[PDB]
Amino acid sequence: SALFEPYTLKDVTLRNRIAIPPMAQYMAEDGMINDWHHVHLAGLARGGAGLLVVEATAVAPEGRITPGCAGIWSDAHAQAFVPVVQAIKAAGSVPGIQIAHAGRKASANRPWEGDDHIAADDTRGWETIAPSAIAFGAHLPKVPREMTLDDIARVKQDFVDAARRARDAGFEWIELHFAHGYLGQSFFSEHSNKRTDAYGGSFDNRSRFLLETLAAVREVWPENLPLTARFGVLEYDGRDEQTLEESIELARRFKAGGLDLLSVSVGFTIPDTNIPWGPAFMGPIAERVRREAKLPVTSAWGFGTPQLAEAALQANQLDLVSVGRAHLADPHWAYFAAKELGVEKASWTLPAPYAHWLERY
Amino acid sequence: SALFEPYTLKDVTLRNRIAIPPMAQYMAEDGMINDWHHVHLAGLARGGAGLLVVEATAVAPEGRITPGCAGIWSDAHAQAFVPVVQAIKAAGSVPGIQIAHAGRKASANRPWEGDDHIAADDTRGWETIAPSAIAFGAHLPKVPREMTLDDIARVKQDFVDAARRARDAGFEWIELHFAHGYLGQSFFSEHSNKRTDAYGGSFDNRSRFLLETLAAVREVWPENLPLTARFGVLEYDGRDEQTLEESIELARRFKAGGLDLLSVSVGFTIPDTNIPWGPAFMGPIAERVRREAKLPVTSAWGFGTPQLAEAALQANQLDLVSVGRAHLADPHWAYFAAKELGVEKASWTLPAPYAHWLERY
Ligand SMILES: Cc1cc2nc3c(=O)[nH]c(=O)nc-3n(C[C@H](O)[C@H](O)[C@H](O)COP(=O)(O)O)c2cc1C
Ligand SMILES: Cc1cc2nc3c(=O)[nH]c(=O)nc-3n(C[C@H](O)[C@H](O)[C@H](O)COP(=O)(O)O)c2cc1C
Repeated sequence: SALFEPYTLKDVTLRNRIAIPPMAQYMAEDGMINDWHHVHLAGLARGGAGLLVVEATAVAPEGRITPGCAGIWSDAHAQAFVPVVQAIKAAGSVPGIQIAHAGRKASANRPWEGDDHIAADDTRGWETIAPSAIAFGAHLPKVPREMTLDDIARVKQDFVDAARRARDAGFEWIELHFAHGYLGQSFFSEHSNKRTDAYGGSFDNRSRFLLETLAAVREVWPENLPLTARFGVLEYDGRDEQTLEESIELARRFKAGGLDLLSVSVGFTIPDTNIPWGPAFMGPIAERVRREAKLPVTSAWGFGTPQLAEAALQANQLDLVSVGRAHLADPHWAYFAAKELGVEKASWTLPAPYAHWLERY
Repeated sequence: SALFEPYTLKDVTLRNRIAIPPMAQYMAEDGMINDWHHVHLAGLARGGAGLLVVEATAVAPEGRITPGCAGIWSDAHAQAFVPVVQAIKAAGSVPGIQIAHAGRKASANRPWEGDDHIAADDTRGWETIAPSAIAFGAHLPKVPREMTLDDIARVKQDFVDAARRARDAGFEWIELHFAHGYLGQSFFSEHSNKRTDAYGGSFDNRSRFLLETLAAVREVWPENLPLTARFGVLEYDGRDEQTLEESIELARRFKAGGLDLLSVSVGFTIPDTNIPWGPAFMGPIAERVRREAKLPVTSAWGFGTPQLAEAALQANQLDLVSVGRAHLADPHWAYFAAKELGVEKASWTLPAPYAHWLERY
């Protein structure tokens, strides 16, 4: 099976091609993770996936999506990850982390607590920042504050400090969250970036925040550990061919700037779009980015059907398959997939205290 | 669904009828549990089962099955359970523990490390104790030492101390391990108990260790928390009708002595038997014990098919359904079962950070 072949990137080897993508848990307090995250993550690592990417972790308090988001904006925040990292490694999975800044989509309620911007008089909320003072709209109506150049410098440095902290906590894989309409994606998109300084207008200017952040992170992140990003390459907004072309060009610049793999997603920059949801619908777009930028990729959405994950790898649409919700349903999805795809000794996808009893079960 | 109806016993209410039976992990060191157990147990509790019974936990070092068995023979051993108990409760499951003494089956290798008695010159091994100096045979050839009356007094007191420790660690449910050919089962069975003192010969004498242990435990275990035992009620050794009759009589004495529920099993006292394995094969025998002793019961073996669990409850064969290996395969089995049985809002069997995303998934 292609799904169960190892993958090496820089000095890191994944035992198979199953990646658990970042999935926000909304269970942290003042950015500090706790035993929710410890058990959730260690349990996933034991399920067999080759790579486990920790949820969007804010580089600064105002860059959380919600009051429940994880943060890494102080050394004490970083040190809370150390035991979790150590547990993921003990289980044989590679520990990764997505570092993030939610931009105009920040200061929102948890998804099961309204999913909308927090009310102005709610003591939990805060002012959001973005390239331009333009609201997302719909359930996220707050107009963000337009960033100053000093704000841009500060947020870049927050990404650097977050990457340095992630390194020192023992993570072996980092992902810059430049997707899903958050700060980085919103600098790239003409929908959200109306700046007239060096950080908006042209393709080079809209790319600038993302490229400078990548380069600044690269100074502290070890050259021998994968340096990755997640990026929305189209919006399904009626501008797809033009947007894809620019996004692929940026992917080429990321590669030239030391990016090892791109997690290919949709932008979600604005609400007025028509996304053609379906199982593995991202496969063809990820394949095009992979081919045209000559860069390894992962993608997600509906790969919890093991045969679809297998087909995507065999077609060279993807290098890793990211499987999200199926891992919430069943932390041991990798074992399920191994059985489905007829892997020999499938139960030994799991550790011995499980595997021994499930042999031919 | 019957499977998803709550159950109250003494002051404890289980949110559904799914019990996770004790399942040895073989991951402790000198009896001390560690982050293996913490994550394993907290993850199971979050999967939705109403009751989670911690694995066979030795009341004394020589009562471990193997060098990897959990123990509770000192206060430091007990205190290692406190954070795990607290995590199980946080997840809404009832924390239970099975306290145990492996008797003649002690001093064995882990199941994936030979599964047999440890060699005489292996520094990990130890002398086993039992009612009589008679080996199990087959892969457990060691002849145990015949217990003195002082040994019997000491082991009873070890059970008392273990129950007191379990209480003080915050467990809400206790199970005495009188099944599976370990010490208690071996006092009851004429195959293994050839004593000619007050602890062997007659039905009353063979029952005596089990009844005295129960009564001594009852002095320290709170009257408002379920007091349970696991007991093998037949052997499939060609003596089933006679053995069942005696076992049911002992179950009546257990009930009279304050036992709240009996986990009904097979004896496994000797190797030369013919067990008719099949899905839910224990259902009819558990039903007979339930009816003839007028005592609530659980049983196990093949109830990971949700419809079978449901049918057993609806037929009043069982009060709780114990589901073991299916929970090793999938810690979230309860969610799978809820979907299968058509429970409304099945995903909310899980906590919010999972349930929200799996609604209609
Ligand atoms: C609970 C949940 C939280 C998510 N949080 C993040 C996140 O922190 N960062 C991110 O880039 N994507 C996030 N996503 C998107 C997932 O990484 C993934 O792309 C998506 O769930 C599609 O894959 P699936 O169909 O396998 O679930 C989240 C998705 C879910 C279900
Ligand atoms: C990994 C494993 C360890 C077990 N350890 C114990 C134990 O500690 N105590 C006990 O009484 N039974 C033990 N058992 C038996 C289980 O509690 C249960 O009765 C059996 O697995 C049948 O249920 P199932 O078909 O749902 O797995 C163990 C079973 C397994 C698979």
